Amino acid sequence: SRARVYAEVNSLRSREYWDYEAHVPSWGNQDDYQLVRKLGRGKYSEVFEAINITNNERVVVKILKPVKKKKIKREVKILENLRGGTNIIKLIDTVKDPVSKTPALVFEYINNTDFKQLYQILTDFDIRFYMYELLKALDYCHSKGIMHRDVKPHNVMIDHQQKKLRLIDWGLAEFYHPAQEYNVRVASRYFKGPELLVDYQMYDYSLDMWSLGCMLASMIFRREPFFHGQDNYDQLVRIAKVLGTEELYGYLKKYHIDLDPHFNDILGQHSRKRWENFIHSENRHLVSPEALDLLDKLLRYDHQQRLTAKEAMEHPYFYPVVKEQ
Ligand SMILES: O=C(O)c1ccc(Nc2nc(-c3ccc4ccccc4c3)cs2)cc1O
Repeated sequence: SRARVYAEVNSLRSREYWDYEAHVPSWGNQDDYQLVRKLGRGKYSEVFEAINITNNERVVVKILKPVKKKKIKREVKILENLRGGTNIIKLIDTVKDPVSKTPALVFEYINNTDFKQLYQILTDFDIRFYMYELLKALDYCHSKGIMHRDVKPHNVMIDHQQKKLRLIDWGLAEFYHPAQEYNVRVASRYFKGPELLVDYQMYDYSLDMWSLGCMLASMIFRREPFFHGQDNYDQLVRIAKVLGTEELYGYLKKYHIDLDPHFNDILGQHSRKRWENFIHSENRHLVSPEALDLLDKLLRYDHQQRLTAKEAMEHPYFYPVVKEQ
C-alpha cells in the first residue's frame, strides 16, 4: 500500500528530480569510442566493450534502440540521480552518433565473472560479502526514490578477482511515488515478487528485496534460479509450494487482491516448508541459522513485512563482513 521507508522522498525533492519526461540530456559524441566486442543484447539495447580513444579507457557502450524517448530519458535521469551511489554502475557519458543521433550510454567497465560459474565456487563469506555489497546499492537507490525492478544475477556484475560488484541495467527502473499504480510486467520471471504475479500494482521498493531474497536463496542453497517457474502462473505455484497457500491467501485478503481464476486449477494446497528442508551435503557449509533467519525475513509474501535493504544490511548474517570492513 505504501513503502515503510523513503516513501515520500521524491515528493520532498524538486520536481525536476523525478520528472524525467522533462529531462534534457547533454548528448556527447559517440565517435570518441571504439567498439571492441559485443558483450550482449537486450530487447531494446546492445552492449559493447569499447575504448575511449581520447584517454584509452576501457568502457561499456550500451546502444539504445531509440524508439522509446520517454524510456530513454527515464534511464538517463535515474542514472544521473544515482551517480556516485555505492556499487551502482557508473554512467560516464551520454552520447549520440553525431549523424544518426542514435543514443548510447557509456559505463565503467567491469571484468565480471559469469554468475553460473561464480555461484558454484562461492564460500560462506563470499556470499555474505557480495550480498552486503548489493544491499548497499539497493539501499542507495531506494533512498534516492528509485526502484530497480530487475534485480537478478545477470544484472549484478561481480569481478571476483578484484571483489567489485555493480548493479547494472536501470532500464526498467522507476521513481516511487506513494499510491502510484505501476506496471507489473517488470523483472525476470524467476525474480518477480508475488505482488507482480497476482497483479498488485501498488508495489514499492520491497519488490527489489524479494528479488534479492531469491538471489540469496540461490546462493546459499545452490539452486539457481531458486524458484524456477515455467510461466508466470507456475512461478506463483513454485513460490506457494515453499511459502504455503494459506499464507498466500492471507496476504491477498490483507490487501484486497483479486486472484486471477486461472490459478484455481494449479495452486493446490501446500503447507509452509521449513527452510532447513533445502539443506544437504552440497550446500551445508553455506547455510547457517543467521542465513536462514535473514532469508525467512526477505522471502515473505507481504511486501510490507519484508526487511528493507537497510534492515537486511543490519542483520547478524552480515556481522562478519562489517567486522572486516
Ligand atoms: O545496461 C547497463 O546498465 C549495463 C552496464 C554495464 C554492463 N557491463 C557488462 N556487461 C557484460 C555482459 C556480458 C554478457 C552478456 C550476455 C547477454 C546480455 C548481456 C551481457 C552483458 C559484461 S561487463 C552491461 C550493461 O548492460
